[PDB]
Amino acid sequence: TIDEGLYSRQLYVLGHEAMKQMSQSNVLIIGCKGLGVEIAKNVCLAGVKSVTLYDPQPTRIEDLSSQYFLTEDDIGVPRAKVTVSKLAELNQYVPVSVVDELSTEYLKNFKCVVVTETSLTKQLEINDFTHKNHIAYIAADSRGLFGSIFCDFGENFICTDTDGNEPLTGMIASITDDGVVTMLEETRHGLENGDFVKFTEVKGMPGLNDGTPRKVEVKGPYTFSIGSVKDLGSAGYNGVFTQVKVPTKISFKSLRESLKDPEYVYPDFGKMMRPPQYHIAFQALSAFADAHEGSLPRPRNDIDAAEFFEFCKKIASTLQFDVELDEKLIKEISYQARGDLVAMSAFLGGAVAQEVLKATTSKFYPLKQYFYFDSLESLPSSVTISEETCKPRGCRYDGQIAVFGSEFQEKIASLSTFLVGAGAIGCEMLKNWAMMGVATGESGHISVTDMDSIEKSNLNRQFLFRPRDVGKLKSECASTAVSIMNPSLTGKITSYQERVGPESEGIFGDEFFEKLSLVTNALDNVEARMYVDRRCVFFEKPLLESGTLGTKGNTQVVVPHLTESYGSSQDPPEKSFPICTLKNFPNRIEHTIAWARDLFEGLFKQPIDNVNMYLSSPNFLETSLKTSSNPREVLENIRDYLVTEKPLSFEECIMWARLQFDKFFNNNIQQLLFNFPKDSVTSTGQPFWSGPKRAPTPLSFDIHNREHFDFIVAAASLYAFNYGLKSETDPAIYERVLAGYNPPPFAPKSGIANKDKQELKSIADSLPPPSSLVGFRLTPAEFEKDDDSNHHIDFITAASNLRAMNYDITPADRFKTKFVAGKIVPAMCTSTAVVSGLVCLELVKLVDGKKKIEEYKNGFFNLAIGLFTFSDPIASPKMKVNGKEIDKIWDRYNLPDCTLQELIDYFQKEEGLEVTMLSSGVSLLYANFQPPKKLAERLPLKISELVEQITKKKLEPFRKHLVLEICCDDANGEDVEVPFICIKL
Amino acid sequence: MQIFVKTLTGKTITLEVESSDTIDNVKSKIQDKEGIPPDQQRLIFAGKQLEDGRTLSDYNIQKESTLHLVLRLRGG
Amino acid sequence: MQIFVKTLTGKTITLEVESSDTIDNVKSKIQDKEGIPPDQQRLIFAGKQLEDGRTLSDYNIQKESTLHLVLRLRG
Amino acid sequence: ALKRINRELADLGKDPPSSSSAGPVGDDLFHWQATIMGPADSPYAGGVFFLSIHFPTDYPFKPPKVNFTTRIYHPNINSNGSICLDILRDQWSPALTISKVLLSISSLLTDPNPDDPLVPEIAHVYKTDRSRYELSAREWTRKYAIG
Ligand SMILES: Nc1ncnc2c1ncn2[C@@H]1O[C@H](COP(=O)(O)OP(=O)(O)OP(=O)(O)O)[C@@H](O)[C@H]1O
Ligand SMILES: [Mg+2]
Ligand SMILES: [Mg+2]
Repeated sequence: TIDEGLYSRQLYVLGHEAMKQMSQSNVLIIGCKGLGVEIAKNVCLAGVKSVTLYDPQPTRIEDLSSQYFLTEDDIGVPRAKVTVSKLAELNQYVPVSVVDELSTEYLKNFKCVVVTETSLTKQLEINDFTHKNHIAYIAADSRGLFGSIFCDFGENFICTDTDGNEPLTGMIASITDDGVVTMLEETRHGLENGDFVKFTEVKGMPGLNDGTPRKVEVKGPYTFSIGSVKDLGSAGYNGVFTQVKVPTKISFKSLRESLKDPEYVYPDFGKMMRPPQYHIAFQALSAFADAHEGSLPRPRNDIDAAEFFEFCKKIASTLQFDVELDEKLIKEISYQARGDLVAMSAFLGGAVAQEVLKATTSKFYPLKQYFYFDSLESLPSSVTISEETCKPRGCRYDGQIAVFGSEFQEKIASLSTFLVGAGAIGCEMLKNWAMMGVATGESGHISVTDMDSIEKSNLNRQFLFRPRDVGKLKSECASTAVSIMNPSLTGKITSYQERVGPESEGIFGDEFFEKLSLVTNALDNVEARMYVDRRCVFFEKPLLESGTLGTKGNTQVVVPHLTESYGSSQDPPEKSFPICTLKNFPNRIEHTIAWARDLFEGLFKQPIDNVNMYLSSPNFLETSLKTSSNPREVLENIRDYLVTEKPLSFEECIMWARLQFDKFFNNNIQQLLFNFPKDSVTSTGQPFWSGPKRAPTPLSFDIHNREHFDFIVAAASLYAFNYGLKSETDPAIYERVLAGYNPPPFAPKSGIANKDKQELKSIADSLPPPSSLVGFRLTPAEFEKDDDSNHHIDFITAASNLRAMNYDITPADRFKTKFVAGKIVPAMCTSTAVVSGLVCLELVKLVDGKKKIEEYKNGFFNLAIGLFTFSDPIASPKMKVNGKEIDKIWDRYNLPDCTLQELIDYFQKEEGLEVTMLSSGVSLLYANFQPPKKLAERLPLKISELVEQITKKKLEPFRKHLVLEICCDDANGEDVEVPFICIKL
Repeated sequence: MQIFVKTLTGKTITLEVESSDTIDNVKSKIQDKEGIPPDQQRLIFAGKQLEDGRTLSDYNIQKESTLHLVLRLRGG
Repeated sequence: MQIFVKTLTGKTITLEVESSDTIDNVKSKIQDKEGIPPDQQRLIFAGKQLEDGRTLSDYNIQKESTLHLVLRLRG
Repeated sequence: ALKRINRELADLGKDPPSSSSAGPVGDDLFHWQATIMGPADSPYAGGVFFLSIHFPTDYPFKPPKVNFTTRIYHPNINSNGSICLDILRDQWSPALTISKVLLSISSLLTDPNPDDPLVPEIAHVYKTDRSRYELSAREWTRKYAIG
């Protein structure tokens, strides 16, 4: 009973069973500051049964540094009371409550307990009870640029899925008598040692088809072993194998035991000596707070730092830690004790929310057990950070001034950023910018662009939008919401509904870009990313890229004149199937789904467009005849969609659907078997239907079968929609109409000058004149997966399952069909939060203008297995041109709008290079091998005139530059690369 | 010398190399064991992304070292 | 010496070869006997796929060894 | 992209292939029109076939998109001009050039592969009644590829 209209993207990450079990779990959250509220938001969006908050502390001003559900009118009110009302709106299925008193026994009501901003003694008191009652306990902490997470799910945690990957499946060629299984040609099983697999449809070894899992010994990328199968047979041919994933038993240790000898999880292998330091530092922080009436060390205070270091040494001696304490790092932790950054809060909130989902669903591998993280490279160095500048000023940014200072706050407030896209990452980025006070100064400004509209399925991870906001524009809603969150941003956000691309350069031109400070991409396709990257490279602006997929995420930074661009690296391309496999010989459900999609498009989209275009253009016939690869099929489509097979009622639609069923599932298979009989052999004597080719069988229509009826209903409904007739749904009419059907005879054909033209003319004159049909138009069927009342996914599923029945392939349900046909990208809220946190941690580095490449970090992570990694960006390549050092990416030539001959002479004279090719856009302006007459014609013209002539289109009024790519040779004839040319118009 | 490469999807790969081997040889071995073209492979060790043209000794990679094979994601 | 090669269809082909013979020569013999192009031949012995440029001895193939021949389906 | 295309075009210009002629249409570097002469020892002998080659932005990394324009009676070519080729697919990587593709298409013209066909009826004719296939191919080339 899961609402698939809301959790559509999340179910592809977790699953039906996982969410079913998750929806019966209770979560308690202690602490409602930025980290606590972030965790609560992620949990509420995830869909647990309920959430309870406990935080009786009165609100203070500095708490607004990272709490986006608190306003300056709520000072002096308990945080839980003022946060629950706003949290209850995120998800209608997740009630949110507040408890004003916490007793130990009460903890028995909850499946998971999350603890933040609580002293260590209370944490020990809670854990001593939660450990022995089998209650998941998660404790999180965020101090300035440092963070810690601790997980304890009990001594007998059972993990059903470990890596979160789909089970591997494959087709076997042969199984020897010693269990040596071999895959088909150029196919990798991908298994590891110790895995379990089960076989099916194996010929010659029926014993392996029972279903008993067996061990796997990977002997190579294409072959593996399972052991001895002597008794079950001698050799096995063909068959399929599927991986079996077995549960794992994980044992956690209580907090009291874990303090003595922790087990760390390292987010960065470049600094493996720090977590031992942080373990002492955080305990020293807790002890210091307990020894000063719950007061953290004052920012950048030397006396407090010395006392904190004394506490650290005392703890190190007490715990018998054989580590040498690094005074600088520990005192850095002491200085930033009162810091409260929204970026760290978002990062840790995403991580902890994922851990909570793991605890409730018993899925994925959790952290075991300590996770200490820092981003100390983000501390500004171009401003004065001292005790006098980091003191609080009684404003809402105190939690950030305590780390960065007032001068860096002024630097942040003067940013002029540009955010592309307003998806989930866009919403998180806007929230972080609002909290950080970005562009709240006199010279600040924010611009956001996105052309999409809010849909129901977007509410699962885009928290700035509400069900009342469905149908509106994403940019407007996000801008309004963030203006509500931070009133200082009112009138400093501009929202556009324009798509960023080659057709929108009139708005995002030179004037727009020359005033920016950085560009942040929040897109979901590679083309737009590359376009924005090229624009940023041309204008020399920092760029921040980020991407998510299910539980995986990555973030990258592009810095002018320092690092390489986004487009200097490759990514794996999308896989497409060969046309021959899809057309006649499928062997996977994906092939049938693709074929069903093509059938849908060809039945309900293309003929309608042809008919409409014929009725619109007065002379469409000539264009169709002289342009279409198959004009006669176009004429046939027009004829049989206008006159011959035009329906007049719904019964005719049902009969048409039956006829199409016969055409596509009974006759084509008979023709194929006539061409390639089941007993046929290839040229080498081997049977034709062996291996990846499966012998099909015709389908005889049977009304009692569910799939046949589903296909008939879907096809009839879509045809009626095309012709705009009323469509019935009661099966009685379908049974009555289809009962009295007499199939025409069919016999496969064996095959065997000016007649074709005669037939074309006969068809042409049979068509009624367009004059006789004025105002009559047919509605094409535009594919739309997200709507469940249009019979699109139903038709695709029915056709795919019928074709699978033709070729003996296991059919897929509607869920998987929707996933495959719609090309849905799995998405999650936790991954979005983590990537936004990382990007905002890089943003402060960009603002400070760090000039060294060892200070920036590109991040990759996978939350399913708890993997984090960071790596420095790749420096832009250099080269030598005319005895000078030239950056390959960020350098360009600035030339006036001079003649082509003058350009060639300039290059020959200054650089000593001979120009051989000069192109602009996708046109070849000048080439060395062109005939002399053409060059003489094109030589004395200016560059702008040459471009206008070649492209046969005038330059736009707003064009202020031209980007030309030039290939030139040196004096010796050796090709030398040169940077592009920026002609100034 | 034996090294381990961990994929972003959780898979682990064992490679037999020598200190003098270049990054291109390692990428070729990874392609052989996985089919990933060398131009699309992103190897990270100790916070440094390995670049073509250099040797393992340049990155101080020793026996039982751990590398991470990562990739970029198009969603978001 | 003599070796046996078994196909996916149960056919067994006997070949007279020497331990020093290259894999390419064996594939040429298979092409002569069956007409299968060498590029499409994939020979497997003891769980290892034979590769061009090597010899049978490199794979420890000895008297009356049994190999498996699987061919690829060109697209 | 543009530099790679220009390099390939210059290379083609240096040495005339004598069996193929590919060049940009109009001035669009990413759209080419190529000509292939039918192999002498084939049913398609004495024929000129025009192909349209749309280039990919990621070239040479991504593969090109070749389509036949002249009607041809071949088992691996359908009525839309699609080509069932391997070096136009996974087998292809950024190591070969358009000249290789044109030679490969000429070879595929030289000897069809009916074991994995794209037009089942033509493959059936080719396997069963070779002479009828030869006659049909010659007639189709005569009436479509000449003139
Ligand atoms: N070229 C582009 N220019 C501007 N905005 C773009 C461009 N391409 C995509 N976007 C926007 O980027 C956002 C991508 O975010 P996301 O993919 O999470 O949302 P969605 O596509 O609406 O959702 P879903 O993929 O779940 O159906 C969307 O707002 C999309 O409109
Ligand atoms: Mg959308
Ligand atoms: Mg999207």
